[PDB]
Amino acid sequence: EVQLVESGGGLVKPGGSLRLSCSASGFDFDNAWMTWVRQPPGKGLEWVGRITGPGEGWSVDYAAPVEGRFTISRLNSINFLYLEMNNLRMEDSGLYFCARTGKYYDFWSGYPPGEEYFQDWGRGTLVTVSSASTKGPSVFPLAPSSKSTSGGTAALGCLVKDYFPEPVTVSWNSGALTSGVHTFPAVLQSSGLYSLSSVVTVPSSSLGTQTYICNVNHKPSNTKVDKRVEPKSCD
Amino acid sequence: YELTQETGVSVALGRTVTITCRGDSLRSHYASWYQKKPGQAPILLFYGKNNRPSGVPDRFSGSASGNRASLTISGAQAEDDAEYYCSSRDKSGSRLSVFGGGTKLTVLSQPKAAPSVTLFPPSSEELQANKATLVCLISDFYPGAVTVAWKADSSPVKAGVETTTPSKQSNNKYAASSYLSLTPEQWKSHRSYSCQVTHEGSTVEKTVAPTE
Repeated sequence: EVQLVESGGGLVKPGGSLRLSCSASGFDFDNAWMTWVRQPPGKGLEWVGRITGPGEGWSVDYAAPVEGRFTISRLNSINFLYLEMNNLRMEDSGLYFCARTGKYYDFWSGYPPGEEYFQDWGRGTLVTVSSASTKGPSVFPLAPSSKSTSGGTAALGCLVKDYFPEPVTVSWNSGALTSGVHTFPAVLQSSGLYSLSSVVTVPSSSLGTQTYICNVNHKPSNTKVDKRVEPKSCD
Repeated sequence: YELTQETGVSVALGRTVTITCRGDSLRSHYASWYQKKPGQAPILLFYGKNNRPSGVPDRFSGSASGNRASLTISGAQAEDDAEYYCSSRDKSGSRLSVFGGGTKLTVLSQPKAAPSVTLFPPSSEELQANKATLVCLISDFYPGAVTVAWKADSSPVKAGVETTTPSKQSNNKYAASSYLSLTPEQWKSHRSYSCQVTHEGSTVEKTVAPTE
């Protein structure tokens, strides 16, 4: 039973430092090759570095953009793998994996030093590098109208703007209204702040009678907001 | 990248598909393949010359020729809808390793559905905050791939735009959102603003005017 558990992820300012841990079990850790891999938000897997076993003298290789700032190490007696990061930059986000690394080499068609592949992975740990400070969201109404209405149904919602850090949870009418509701994934503005939207489609008939209130919760800033969404008055 | 992959590939449910990885290093090295789903740890699918890990279904298989490596899925299932990454050396004889950009595989199991689009103008509330955000909501479309373009009057709008990656709704159809950040001055200085959503070659457009 192979288990890999990464930890140590958290928020850190640009130019700051952070150390990630990875506890391993269920295989011969002493001779195992270990690799760190990171996946930036909305991007793919990127190879960070690898540390070998005793045969090659515990040698370490790093990806170019990371070298000189990152350091990989290990303590075999407690089965721990480390990634120590100095002078962190924003690009150094966001989700880091440790992986048991196997070695492959075909003697008849292959080329040295063969290939390294990744047999087992951990759940990962999230590293967030931003200068941004904790902020509560400003909530604005997305009011329904003729332009927002088609086929006997209307669309209304809330704009949860400029908050930090993730996440925000949104419900409608204290959870009572769940049908037709969709809360979008947050987007990350250049300012370093997050924004998202929560929409619910409802019968056009209901607009006159039914009341619609979105409940925004943001635990990182300890802020709760009950916001009513009604059709705008043209006057 | 050093290893190039298709940005996205689609396949009918229960059919065969092949995604590729090309790079000069592959001429001398073998590639490994990985499946990745959101919020889940990657899985090694295939490696070496002809190596498949036990537990991985046999519909997965790898091949190679020249500077290219290929991953083939014979009989695509619904669960196979995921991200796929190839990995190998960055150069020939290198001790370093590298991943391709990755390919988003879409498994088509439902009828095409036209996107329902709603464009919200900046609320009077927000404008008082000296801010202005155009919100373009897109919903009930299939498959989950859209292109959003904004227009100020008739001219394209470059900056201020933020768009999310499409996500599943309750009814397994996809939804996406796009934001245009304007200053109240910019907002009031144009005759109209338009949100153009392109889905499966067809384009739907919603417009709002500041005179409201």
